[PDB]
Amino acid sequence: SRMIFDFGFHYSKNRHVGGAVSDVPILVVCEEAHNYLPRSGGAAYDASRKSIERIAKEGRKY
Amino acid sequence: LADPRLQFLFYPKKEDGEDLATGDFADVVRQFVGYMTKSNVSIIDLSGIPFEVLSIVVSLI
Repeated sequence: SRMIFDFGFHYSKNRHVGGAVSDVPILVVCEEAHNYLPRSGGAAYDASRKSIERIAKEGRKY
Repeated sequence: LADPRLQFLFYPKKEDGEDLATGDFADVVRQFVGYMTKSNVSIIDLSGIPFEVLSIVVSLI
């Protein structure tokens, strides 16, 4: 999740030049989610549950 | 310094076509106003310009 997010974050700047958006969109397919994205589980399922929430708010911008 | 777009910033020149001095402040302000007893408007276009200096400009003004 992070090795991708950061890639797009960095790449955006050059292209994004005041009146356009990136030309390299990216889609992520999260299958069978409730395993590693529960409502309430142990700390084990925290890492994957945070790098994701990031994208859920500020990925559209990149 | 090479970037043309960023000239009004780096090499601002007046009607004379020469750099401004410390005494040219007041005129810089009127640039956004006009004068006191005359309804006026000021508009500012920003198309070819990136998003890293936008905020700087805005804060300054």
